[PDB]
Amino acid sequence: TYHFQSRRIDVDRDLESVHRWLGHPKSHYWDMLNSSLADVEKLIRDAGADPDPRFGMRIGYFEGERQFLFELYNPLTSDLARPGTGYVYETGDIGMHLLVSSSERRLPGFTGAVMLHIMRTAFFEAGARRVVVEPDVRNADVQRLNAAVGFRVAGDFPVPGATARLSYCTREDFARATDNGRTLAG
Repeated sequence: TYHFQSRRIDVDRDLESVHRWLGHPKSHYWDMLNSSLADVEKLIRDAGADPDPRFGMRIGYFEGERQFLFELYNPLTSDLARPGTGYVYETGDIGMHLLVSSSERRLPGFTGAVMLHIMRTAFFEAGARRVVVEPDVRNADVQRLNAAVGFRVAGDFPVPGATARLSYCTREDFARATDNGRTLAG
């Protein structure tokens, strides 16, 4: 079964992989399908530029191989903080994005194990009191993955080009829904 570890991203040696993953059609909601290496370097460097070290991109591993990327980001420098979205910032909020690798050979329950690892990392390594996400309303896969670990939908908000669905996962809801990060809801 999957058991993951993660480390901080290292642009000098993860760039080729991340750029490749962002080019796979399954990654299309990242909106980087035609990006250059420079574009992806900027993406990674910007994600690492917050003053607080808890934020940044991480790479997940299993059996010595890269499996996914995740970003724990500062809500105050994201679309969430645009005036009028309805987001109510709380100290300890951390935003999250996930990018799976372009490999298509997976054992059962891959994304559930990925999401449990990310959420445990956010709450127990990065100190989050709540994880905040804002996927496109059309990204049904992510909505199901969110619900599986205890996210509750707060509402939808417009961005230029699309509509985002704002969801929250408090540390308490995660603990109850997943038995402390062990299993998926229900």
